Amino acid sequence: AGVTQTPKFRILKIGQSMTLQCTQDMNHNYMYWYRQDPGMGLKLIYYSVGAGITDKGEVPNGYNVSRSTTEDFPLRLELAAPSQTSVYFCASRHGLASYEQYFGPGTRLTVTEDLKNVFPPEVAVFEPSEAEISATLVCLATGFYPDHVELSWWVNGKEVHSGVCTDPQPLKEQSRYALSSRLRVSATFWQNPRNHFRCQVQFYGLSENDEWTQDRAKPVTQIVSAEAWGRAD
Amino acid sequence: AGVTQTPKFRILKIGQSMTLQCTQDMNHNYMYWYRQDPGMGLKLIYYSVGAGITDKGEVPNGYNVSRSTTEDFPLRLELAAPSQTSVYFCASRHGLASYEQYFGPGTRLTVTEDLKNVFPPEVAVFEPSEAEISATLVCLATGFYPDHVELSWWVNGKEVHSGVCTDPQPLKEQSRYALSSRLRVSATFWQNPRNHFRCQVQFYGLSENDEWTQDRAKPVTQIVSAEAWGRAD
Amino acid sequence: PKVVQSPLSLVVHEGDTVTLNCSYEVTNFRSLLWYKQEKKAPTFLFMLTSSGIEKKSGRLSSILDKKELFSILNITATQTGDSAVYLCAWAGGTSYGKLTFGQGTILTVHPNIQKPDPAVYQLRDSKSSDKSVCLFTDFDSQTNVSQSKDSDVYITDKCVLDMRSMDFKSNSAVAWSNKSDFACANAFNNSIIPEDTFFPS
Amino acid sequence: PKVVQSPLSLVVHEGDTVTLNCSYEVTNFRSLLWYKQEKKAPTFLFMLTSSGIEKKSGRLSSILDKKELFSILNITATQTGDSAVYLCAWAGGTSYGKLTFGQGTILTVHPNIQKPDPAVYQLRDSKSSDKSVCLFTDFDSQTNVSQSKDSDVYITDKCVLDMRSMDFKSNSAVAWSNKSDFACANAFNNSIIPEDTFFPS
Ligand SMILES: *[C@@H]1O[C@H](CO)[C@@H](O)[C@H](O)[C@H]1NC(C)=O
Ligand SMILES: *[C@@H]1O[C@H](CO)[C@@H](O)[C@H](O)[C@H]1NC(C)=O
Ligand SMILES: *[C@@H]1O[C@H](CO)[C@@H](O)[C@H](O)[C@H]1NC(C)=O
Ligand SMILES: *[C@@H]1O[C@H](CO)[C@@H](O)[C@H](O)[C@H]1NC(C)=O
Ligand SMILES: [Cl-]
Ligand SMILES: [Cl-]
Ligand SMILES: [Cl-]
Ligand SMILES: [Cl-]
Ligand SMILES: [Cl-]
Ligand SMILES: [Cl-]
Repeated sequence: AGVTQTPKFRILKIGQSMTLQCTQDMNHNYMYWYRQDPGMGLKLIYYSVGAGITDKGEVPNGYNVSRSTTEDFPLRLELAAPSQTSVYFCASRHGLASYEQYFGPGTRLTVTEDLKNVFPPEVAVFEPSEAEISATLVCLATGFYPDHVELSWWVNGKEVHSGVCTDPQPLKEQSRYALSSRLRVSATFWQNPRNHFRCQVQFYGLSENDEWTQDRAKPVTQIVSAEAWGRAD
Repeated sequence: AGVTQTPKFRILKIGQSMTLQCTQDMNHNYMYWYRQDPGMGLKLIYYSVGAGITDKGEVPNGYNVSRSTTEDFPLRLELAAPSQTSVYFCASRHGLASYEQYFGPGTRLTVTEDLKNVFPPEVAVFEPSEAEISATLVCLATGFYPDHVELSWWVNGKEVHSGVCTDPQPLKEQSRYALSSRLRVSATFWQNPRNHFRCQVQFYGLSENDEWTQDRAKPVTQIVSAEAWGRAD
Repeated sequence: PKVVQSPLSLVVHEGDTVTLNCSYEVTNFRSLLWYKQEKKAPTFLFMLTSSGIEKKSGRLSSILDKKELFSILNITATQTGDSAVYLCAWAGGTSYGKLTFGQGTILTVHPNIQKPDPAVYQLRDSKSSDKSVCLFTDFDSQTNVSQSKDSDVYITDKCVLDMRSMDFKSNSAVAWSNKSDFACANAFNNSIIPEDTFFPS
Repeated sequence: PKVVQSPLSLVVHEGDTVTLNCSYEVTNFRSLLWYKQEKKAPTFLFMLTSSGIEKKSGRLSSILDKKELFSILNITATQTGDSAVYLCAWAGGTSYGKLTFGQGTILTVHPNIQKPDPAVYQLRDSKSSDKSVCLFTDFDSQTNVSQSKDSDVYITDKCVLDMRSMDFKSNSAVAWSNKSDFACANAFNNSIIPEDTFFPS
């Protein structure tokens, strides 16, 4: 019930416009917007110490802010630029004699010229193994751009964080990306044919009228998964 | 005038024999032999607490030791093996109520089956630059196997450690290796045509009757260098 | 140069402790705010405002003294999930309020495996052209992992999983291609694995 | 498991301090021997035998207390040439004498550059086919460096040089190929350099 921003993931062509909204019902005076990326660190863009009044941070240009109400402090990108590909964080400082600053879940957006570079991931489940000493099976998402994906495992219809490990960073095939995950279960658990495994990745993508990708299809926002069953062997 | 071993670098085919000699005039009772390599760390092979008496360390096999005199404590590889490619260190513990253990310069040896994999390095000096703001020139040794090389810079006939930086580890082209070095001097220093620069690498290699390499030549122990002169521009 | 943190990068085995030093400008100034960020929005840890101080919350302690620039930031029993970047932030005038974030301290803590049985296996897809994947697992967390050899093949880096039930915490990495000439042994020769490994044949 | 050292890997900016913790077995036992090894035979630093102890030599201090397993190993004003692996060794019975070496503490200390003017230049050979080499220099020591993109090209890692005269300590890395289609800008896009860089054209 703290700071909540939107959307989580975004893609777009250059010279294009976007609005990021941030909401807090926490009843806080001060709201911030931060920009992050691997090499440039975490830096402030815009900030507001109250409703109706804003002011500039370290990187005020490329961005614009209008705050009508205390609860919401959004920001807008008038013209998209490759420099603006990044992870933004809405913050809330309240505050009364308080410097504590709370952040929203964060948002990730990317800017690409052609927009035909966008591809949905290809999911596969690989079922091991010979030499099961005690069973760890892996899932591969391959050839996806942009980098926005949510990967996870569903066993018998339920998501499990139990034995799951996923790569913190995706591999580069040269755009484009490949991610790998894995889970490890008891030897007898995998050997039960009644047990079902699904490796699912949610790919965020275009919404409407891009149009699509080179040689048709579309890279819309979708879910692609892979299926495996218990092997009696 | 401390622990001194020999040779520094060695190469050979498998199933072959080699002797490493270690000498100390420091008048020390205890002499050791250690084996090192990136992943296995530093471990003891053989040790002698006096002349005539030896004993086994962690990895006694593959090796043999005979100590006739207090000063020298050598070791022998009867049959070469790829497992024995490594950096060995002769140590001296003296000692009387003293655990201090001093080491020789270290020796590096490699074992390869075909032995035709041995290649001399190709040296080049690259002379920069446009945009000299203040001049840093680099030397490239390329396509050399085995990995035993000594690189250094000679300015006007004298070796200089002044502005020199060399790569701690060589690059892999797939055997085989490539190493890069560089030095940086004052802008006016390079622009003097009377100043001479030589990037020299000493390559340790075969001695006699290998014979040579595939398609002739030979990879004997030699010195290959590269030459540059001051540019008036 | 308002804030500088040390060490820049820290890597410890599980447990023990870590002391993170933070240096700030003395004119003017306000509370130091400790945050821990891992692959997501920063999480508020400590607020040092005006305090003496001897202060602790949970397994951590924020105690700061003057000592014009310092913070203790101790830790106890470092756990595998504590790997993250730590930021002491900043506060000061004029034009309140604001935060100045340092480069952050990247902290990595390896898990303890007791009886390693490292090995490399081979696995196949469900319905496919019989494309396959090789898996390196059970080794010790210190062992490095090499990137793609010819770059036309794909290899991940060290990643650790866990099971609350069996208490087992196991590392792993995967390497794969579509090629039929692809073989695990032949594949990972790039970096030498301990002889404790396994090559079924 | 006779000896274990922490931290496993440590990276600090120039100066400050480092405290290296060494743990050993208590039955039986003898002197702890501190050595510093960099790309060559280990160099003897400290002998802790039987001592109390409060002990220091030069810029380092070996002080140890019991505290069944500990050693302080402080440091002052870390310098660029102090990058190396540190081993506390071991001594004990039976069957004297012997040393048990731990995994060692890998220590890296970055130099301080004040006014960076990072940039990428292009240079040519003396007598050749006009093969060329690209050079990335003057940047800050924290910036990473990516390995070979297609592996058919060659890129080194961060390396720092110095001049006693001009006091200048400068980092650098090189990237090269024989191809005429090879271009510095096009070459190093693998990792993003700060905009402070230079692309002469
Ligand atoms: C944002 O844009 C509006 C007009 O689109 C402009 O009046 C305002 O000054 C801009 N914000 C800032 C902080 O300048
Ligand atoms: C070394 O070899 C000799 C014979 O070649 C053998 O008698 C001796 O026992 C060997 N050394 C050890 C430590 O066994
Ligand atoms: C932190 O660093 C400062 C100097 O940078 C030093 O004086 C201080 O003692 C350090 N703090 C600790 C706890 O080591
Ligand atoms: C070293 O580690 C031990 C436990 O592993 C701990 O009790 C001791 O306090 C540590 N020493 C220092 C100086 O932190
Ligand atoms: Cl089995
Ligand atoms: Cl994920
Ligand atoms: Cl779960
Ligand atoms: Cl210039
Ligand atoms: Cl060298
Ligand atoms: Cl010199």
